[PDB]
Formats: sequence, structure tokens, C-alpha cells
Amino acid sequence: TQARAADAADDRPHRPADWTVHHKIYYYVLVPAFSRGRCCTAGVRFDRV
Amino acid sequence: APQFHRPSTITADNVRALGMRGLVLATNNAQFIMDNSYPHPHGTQGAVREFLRGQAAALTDLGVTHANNTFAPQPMFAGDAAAEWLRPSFGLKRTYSPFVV
Amino acid sequence: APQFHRPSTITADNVRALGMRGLVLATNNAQFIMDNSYPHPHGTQGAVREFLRGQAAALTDLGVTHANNTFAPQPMFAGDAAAEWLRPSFGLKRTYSPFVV
Repeated sequence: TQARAADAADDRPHRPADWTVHHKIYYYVLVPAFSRGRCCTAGVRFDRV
Repeated sequence: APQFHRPSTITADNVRALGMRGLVLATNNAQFIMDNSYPHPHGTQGAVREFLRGQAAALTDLGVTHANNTFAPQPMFAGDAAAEWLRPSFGLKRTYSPFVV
Repeated sequence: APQFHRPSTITADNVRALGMRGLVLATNNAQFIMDNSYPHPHGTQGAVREFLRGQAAALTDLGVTHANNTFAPQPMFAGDAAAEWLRPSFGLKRTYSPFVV
């Protein structure tokens, strides 16, 4: 999921360290405020998509 | 010709040789009762493996036919250029309208 | 040719053979006085039953005269696709402009 299609790695993190922290602030904090408890996280059928 | 109510007949090349316009209709004109007596050897879910190798291949056959319709798609991101040492690498946010008049 | 002041005259074939444009003027040029000499064999409500089996059968008969003006009726709801093990079933909200030029 990195930008460089040429540069892939096994274990090296290409995103910054704050990239992961900003995610949990979004989904766990802003999302319950705007959903007010009506939202879900669904598994994906990529074959049918 | 591929038949969508038989599993062991659906391959990629039987789909790729058909155009993407008629590929919509052939899955829309199959039989609602499926024949299961001749299954695909890699599982029935393995029949889904080959067909999404098949539509993705026929995207390119649609892509060649509109190469006279769009321009050349440049690299999107930096770090990919030939002479990076006297001038740097850009990358085009593919946001314009590629259209050949 | 049905006479709408006599309830024992209206059949489905007397209404369907008459055109939808001519059905407007045939009923509007009828008689105010309702004759009670020959009632309908299924009662007076039995003629109200038979009166609508001829009109609504001309909905598709006017659809034939308008079939060269719109497109084929797509599925509008779920569970309607041929190869449902590889791709699902859609349904068109007919919010577009069905019109054939």
C-alpha cells in the first residue's frame, strides 16, 4: 500500500510512525462521535467486488 | 466458447478472446440452473480464481483500443526518473483529462 | 362497440380492441340515463370487475407502440443474475431518461 510501486519491502515501514497513531485517533475517537453508535466494520468479498 | 453454467470450461483465454462489451451479456444470458457434474479441478472457488485473471486481461484489450484516445500516462511518483542527478524526478497527479482530439 | 349505458355489454374484448385514445371519447359521449332492462349476469358490481380487465391489458399494448421509444426492462431488484457464484445481482433504480432516439 506504499506510494512507490517499484519500492516494496518485507519488514521496513514506509509510512511515518505518526501515520499509525493518527489512524486510531480517527476511528476510535472521531468516528463514535459522528456515528453516535450506528456504524459497522465489514469483511470484504474482493472476488465479487 | 465458454459456458458459465459449467465450471471446468471457464478459463481466462476463453474470456480474454471475447470483448469486454459482450462479456457483460454472456454472464447475463447464462442458465440459472448450474451443472455441477463437471466441476473445476481447483475447487469451485478456484473457478473464481481464473475468471478474475480473465477480466483483468481483457481490460488491457480495451486499453490498447483507446491508446489513440488518451495520452501517454507518465509516472505518478518521484524517485523514478532517468537522469536524477542533474535534474530531479517529478510525478504527475493523474488529474487532467487525457483526450486525443 | 360497447354501449356504456347498458351494463350487460362491457366485456374485456370490447375495451381492449378499442384504442386508448378512442376510449376517452367513447365513454364521454355516452347517455346520462342508465337503462335497467338487461343487467350484467354477475351483478352491477360484476360489470365493474370486467371493465378493468380490458384497460390494463392495453397498458402493455401501448407499451408495444412505445417499445421502439424506450429500452428493454432491466432487473430492478436483487437475486436476479445468471452467474451468481462469480458476480452478484444488481437492480436499476430507473431514475434515468428511458428514451430512444
